[PDB]
Amino acid sequence: ARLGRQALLFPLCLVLYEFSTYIGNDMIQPGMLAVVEQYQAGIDWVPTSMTAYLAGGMFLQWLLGPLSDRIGRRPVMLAGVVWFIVTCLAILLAQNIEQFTLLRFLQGISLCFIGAVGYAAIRESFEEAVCIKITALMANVALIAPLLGPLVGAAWIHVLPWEGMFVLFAALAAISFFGLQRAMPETATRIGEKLSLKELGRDYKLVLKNGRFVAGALALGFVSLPLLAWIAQSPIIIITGEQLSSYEYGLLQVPIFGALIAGNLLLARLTSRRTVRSLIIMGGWPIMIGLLVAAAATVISSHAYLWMTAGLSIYAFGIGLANAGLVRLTLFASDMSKGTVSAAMGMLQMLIFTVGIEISKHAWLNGGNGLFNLFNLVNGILWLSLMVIFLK
Ligand SMILES: CCCCCCCCCCCC[N+](C)(C)[O-]
Ligand SMILES: CCCCCCCCCCCC[N+](C)(C)[O-]
Repeated sequence: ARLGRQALLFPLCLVLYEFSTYIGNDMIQPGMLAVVEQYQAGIDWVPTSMTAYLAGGMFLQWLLGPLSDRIGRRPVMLAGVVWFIVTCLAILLAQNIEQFTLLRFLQGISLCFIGAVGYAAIRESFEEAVCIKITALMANVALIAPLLGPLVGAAWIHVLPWEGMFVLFAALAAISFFGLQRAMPETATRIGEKLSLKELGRDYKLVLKNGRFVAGALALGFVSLPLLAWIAQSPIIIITGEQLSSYEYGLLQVPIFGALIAGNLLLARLTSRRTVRSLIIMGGWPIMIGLLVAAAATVISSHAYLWMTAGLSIYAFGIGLANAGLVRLTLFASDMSKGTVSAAMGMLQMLIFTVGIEISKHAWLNGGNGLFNLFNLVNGILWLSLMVIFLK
């Protein structure tokens, strides 16, 4: 009757919801070619779909943690899942690529609920031991989605309409809702205390005064930008630009995200014998080399996408190795409340992702693949520059 055993339905449905929102990005990108063809809109709106999605995900970030603390985790979390379901369904009525993009933004708001409320309840619900396993599963979900999403999405548009994908996301989120409704406990400490936006603002201005934290948080954004820009732009780079098929598009995803996974796997084996600082340095080598290779190759020949793919694969391996550690060090760089620290670094990342994808898009539209990879290289260099400051 659920006390001990079915308690695990709560983290399981949170994980399911997380997955739904992630493929809500990752399946959609390859489907954006069908979408933009349906609306008769330019291919410049393809990466923008992801920009809007991620922009929405920085929207309520700062708010939801302290808000749910006051009015409770259950009603806020469940409202987020419902909002995801409703906005997933509403996009079928879009009628315009501008209105489509607006709904991508509104959909992305659902992202904020995962970390700021759902995971806050996890940390408040479970022992440090079990909590570790849960974050591990959430981390693995974040690994699987970008691998499976583009493959499933590319296959999907040869069979079913793009609208069906949003019906899928909504269905999966519906399952999480009913699971969370009957499982998730109320962990909120600060009911019914008042919330000061004035003092909340003061907290964020305080975390932003810490220079090491800001360096680490910005670096996490810059270093992952090439990966996310590839996710955003790969449908137009491959299919539109190189005139390859959907099958090849799918194939190129395998070494890149397989390498990401390989890097995390090597991380799990090294972590007991290696400090996070040295794993950052260890990952730094394939990160810089991979980005250098993709840039140099496509400046020599704009059309070599296999060298670009290899370079991104080597880079993604380094990311897999270096990233989890930088997240930890960045978290611990500030002594403030972890909810405030987490939301701050999530917002700084999203800021770099959204703006960076847009810059990336105009880079490729004007300069082709060479410029795509050159902009990715400067982002690597920005991460590197921040690391020599960050440590020590
Ligand atoms: C490993 C890169 C870390 C980037 C963190 C992005 C937050 C996830 C928001 C949904 C986006 C899904 N995506 C494209 C990252 O796979
Ligand atoms: C020994 C410390 C206890 C005295 C502080 C009174 C509690 C007020 C809490 C205000 C919240 C501040 N903050 C940083 C969380 O925004």
